[PDB]
Amino acid sequence: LDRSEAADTWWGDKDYPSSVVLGIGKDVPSSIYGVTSAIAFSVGAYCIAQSNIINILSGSTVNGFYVAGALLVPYSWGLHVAAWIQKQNGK
Amino acid sequence: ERSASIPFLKKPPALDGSMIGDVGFDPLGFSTTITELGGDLSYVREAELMHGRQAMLAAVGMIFPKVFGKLPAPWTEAVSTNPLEAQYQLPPVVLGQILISIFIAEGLRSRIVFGNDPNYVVGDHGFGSNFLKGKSEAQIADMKLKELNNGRLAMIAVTGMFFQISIKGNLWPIIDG
Amino acid sequence: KSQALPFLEAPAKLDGSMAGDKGFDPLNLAGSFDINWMREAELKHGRICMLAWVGYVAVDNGFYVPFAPHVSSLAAHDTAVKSGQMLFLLGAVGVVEALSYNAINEMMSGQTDRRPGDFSMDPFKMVDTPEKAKSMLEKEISHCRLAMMAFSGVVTQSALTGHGFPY
Amino acid sequence: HLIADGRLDHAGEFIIPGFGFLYIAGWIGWAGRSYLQFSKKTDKPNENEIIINVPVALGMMAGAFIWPLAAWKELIDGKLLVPGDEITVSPR
Amino acid sequence: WGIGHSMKEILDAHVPPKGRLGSGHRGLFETITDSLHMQLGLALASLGVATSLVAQHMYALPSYAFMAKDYVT
Amino acid sequence: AGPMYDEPLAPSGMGREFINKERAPLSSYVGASQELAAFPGGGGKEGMAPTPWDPFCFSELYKVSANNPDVAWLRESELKHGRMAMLAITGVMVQSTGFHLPGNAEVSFANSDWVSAPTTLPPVVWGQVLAFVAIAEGQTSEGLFDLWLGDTSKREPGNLGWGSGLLSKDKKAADKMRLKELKNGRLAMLAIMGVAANHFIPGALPGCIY
Ligand code: CLA
Ligand SMILES: CC(=O)O[C@H]1CC(C)(C)C(=C=C/C(C)=C/C=C/C(C)=C/C=C/C=C(C)/C=C/C=C(\C)C(=O)C[C@@]23O[C@]2(C)C[C@@H](O)CC3(C)C)[C@](C)(O)C1
Ligand SMILES: CC1=C(/C=C/C(C)=C/C=C/C(C)=C/C=C/C=C(C)/C=C/C=C(C)/C=C/C2=C(C)CCCC2(C)C)C(C)(C)CCC1
Ligand SMILES: CC1=C(/C=C/C(C)=C/C=C/C(C)=C\C=C\C=C(C)\C=C\C=C(C)\C=C\C2=C(C)CCCC2(C)C)C(C)(C)CCC1
Repeated sequence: LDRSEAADTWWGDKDYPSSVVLGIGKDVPSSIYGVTSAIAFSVGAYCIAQSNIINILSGSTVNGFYVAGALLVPYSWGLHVAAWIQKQNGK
Repeated sequence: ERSASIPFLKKPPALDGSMIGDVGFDPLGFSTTITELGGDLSYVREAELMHGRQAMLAAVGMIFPKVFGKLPAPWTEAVSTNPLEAQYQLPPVVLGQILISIFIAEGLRSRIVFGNDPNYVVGDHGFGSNFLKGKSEAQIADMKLKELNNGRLAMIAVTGMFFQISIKGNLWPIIDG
Repeated sequence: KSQALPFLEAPAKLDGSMAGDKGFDPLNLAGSFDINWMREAELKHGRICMLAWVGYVAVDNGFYVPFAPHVSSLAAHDTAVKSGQMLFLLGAVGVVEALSYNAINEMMSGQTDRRPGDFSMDPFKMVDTPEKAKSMLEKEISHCRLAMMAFSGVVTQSALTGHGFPY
Repeated sequence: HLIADGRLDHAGEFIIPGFGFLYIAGWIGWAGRSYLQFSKKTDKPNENEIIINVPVALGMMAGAFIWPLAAWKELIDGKLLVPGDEITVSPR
Repeated sequence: WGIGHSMKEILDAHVPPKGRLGSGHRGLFETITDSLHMQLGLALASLGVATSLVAQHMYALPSYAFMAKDYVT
Repeated sequence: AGPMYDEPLAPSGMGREFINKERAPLSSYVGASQELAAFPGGGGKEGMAPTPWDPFCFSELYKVSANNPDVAWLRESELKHGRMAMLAITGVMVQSTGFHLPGNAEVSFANSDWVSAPTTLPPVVWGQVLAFVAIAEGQTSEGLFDLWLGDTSKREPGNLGWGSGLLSKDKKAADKMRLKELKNGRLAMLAIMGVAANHFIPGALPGCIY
């Protein structure tokens, strides 16, 4: 990737960042971002709790579909940050 | 704009039909990145011809030891007819002397490979070039394309052969055991 | 106005330009993300489901290759995996799928005028002109959607109860 | 063995001596700072630093007993810190 | 291909609100990709930290057989 | 070039003029208390003293740096702590009498130990309470970084919009109600922290019953 092939994303003067920083998610509405963030956080917390807390994680038997979904907690964080960004962008 | 081999992908920018066997087949873009780097495709084309010729020779010499025969057997009686076992069964004398023969050939080739000869044609080492004197340039292109296609086929064939002998121990339509 | 949901209007991106455009997008997913990727994904799912449906139906109505295990299509996956042919087909489709990585990149970047779900397979020039292309694309996408739903029903019925071509 | 983590069962090891030293050290620093503030206003600050005006220096040493309140008052009044662009700084 | 990230874009748009960290990380991509000494310094710092880590971890968690009783090594 | 003795380290054109502008004073906030100014001579009326109380001058610490919060933020935090402490002291007082919700097989709300009362509940029951508090404190908080640097524009300190219409239209009566809020909140803060201190170390609050 060359230095020229890069959009101007700097937003220090502005109060909020442009939607270009979201990449492919620039056009995603804020309501969809927020509701998906809530669903993702709930599902990931449920998966981690059922993997480690409710059942103590045994090496012989780990579900895998609970290991997946545990990654949605960072995804939920990103989704709610993007929800805020889209809310301030009015998009 | 579109490759002639893969008609749903863009033509490779480096390839432009100015080479033998050019059908725009470069999904990854080796020629493209080489041209961005600055080098030419002469090295890759000559390496292609080298590999194709070696694969053709290897394919014939691997279907042979057990087809028409393992020589008159002065010393090769002990060498196994299995090609993958014969390589670890050549004797020291023959092994080293084949080694030095191919070494001197490759060392002679290396200078014209990495030299700055402007008149050098890719795949033109002068070995058996006398037959090309009679033929015309269209015929020359056709014959070079035939050579390239045969080498291209043999590169993949051989590769199969080797694996079939490794995992099954025999080819399907020939070499029953 | 959206025809599927006549109580609201269709999004900006559903404009007829694409085949099978009934103005159906209650969630604005194709407004949220590029629609060419959506159409290519829809087409790919539909072709896989069409071939899967007809293959399931034939294997259940006796259609096997020489040197094949005579097994119902439900356990055909496991038996073919054990035989190893499954991995050969995996490589065969993986070649086309990596070429599809390249094709999708070119389509989205605009380096080529590639339509979604297009690999330039027209031996019989079935769509060499615009109106033929529109008609045949609408008919395909209809078949894609219908076979997607039909195969979901089939495989599930098969995994739930019974067997045979009917279920 | 002295335990210095914050537990009040062993306060006398570090916490009480710590506050005592902090008070004494702030006393010393405040006396020095206040004497410097005086000595600069004088006609000959350079000679006032090497020949101490003891009559007022003892006054500053005494008055520094209440330094935590005096320091807070000067901070609130903006007289503890010199602003940032009134102090030399080298070429960055 | 298209998927991925642009480090220039990431650095440029990572700037906290109200100019807490000045203009943020604008221009750092240019300086790092132009200056080999900054890259060398970052690599050396990371490798020194890694060397300290292996030194601290080999003795605490020996991985090779019978090395624990080999005191000189 | 502003109220602060130093220019903010935030740069020009990226926040400096936003931080270094004029800010409202402590005297323009409804927090004065007649009780402190309850002695012969100088004194106040209507429950308010003529001047506010700030021996440590935390209100005007912004002039030293913009790291320190503004009086808008401090009033927001004061009203938040007061409201939370009022609910907390009412809750402990009601719970210690033994009154509790009906309950069932799954949940048992019978526990007079306010310290360990949440521990008795199932994970879901207190989970809902904490989740509601987490969502609301976080949704209602918009423009709080603006109240820190001082821009009481978008957000008034303590005005979440919940029942703000019931405030009287007269300025005097509105300020009277706000002062009643602040006084009850501060009393509840002292009460709840005193009960907690009494629990942790006995004898901290001699008038305790819990
Ligand atoms: C291909 C690589 C590989 C292989 C062969 C194994 C094999 C094993 N692991 Mg696993 N493991 C791996 C990678 C791998 N691991 C990775 C990357 C991690 C994260 C650091 C772990 C962490 C881990 C832990 C903590 C434990 C095991 C254990 C096990 C055993 C049972 C696991 C099981 O039944 O999962 C079956 C699961 C599946 C068939 C589906 C898995 C699909 C995943 C979730 C896809 C997504 C991956 C993700 C993006 C990668 C980043 C990691 C992310 C989760 C943070 C087995 C010996 C257990 C063990 O041996 O205990 C004595 C055990 O306790 N593994
Ligand atoms: C002094 C001297 O000599 O001068 C020379 C000079 C000069 C110019 C060099 C000359 C020349 C020409 C030369 C050297 C010509 C050499 C030609 C040669 C030696 C050409 C082999 C091709 C082989 C191919 C394509 C193999 C395909 C192989 C394939 C596709 C397969 O069979 C596939 C398969 O096997 C698998 C993979 C697995 C099995 O289950 C199934 C089968 C069997 C089907 C001269 C003029 O003649 C003389
Ligand atoms: C001068 C200069 C330079 C240089 C620099 C350097 C040399 C640096 C270094 C640095 C360093 C060398 C650093 C380091 C750091 C570190 C850190 C920061 C760490 C962290 C950690 C953590 C975070 C951890 C955590 C954890 C975990 C994870 C687990 C366990 C527990 C704990 C907690 C421990 C350069 C070149 C750049 C250029 C410019 C200038
Ligand atoms: C408790 C405790 C602890 C802890 C501690 C800590 C954690 C601390 C911190 C600290 C800190 C973190 C601090 C900071 C600071 C800052 C600043 C910024 C300062 C300033 C100062 C000044 C400015 C001064 C001045 C003066 C005065 C006032 C007096 C004298 C003179 C002078 C001038 C010097 C421990 C564990 C150890 C244990 C023991 C106990």
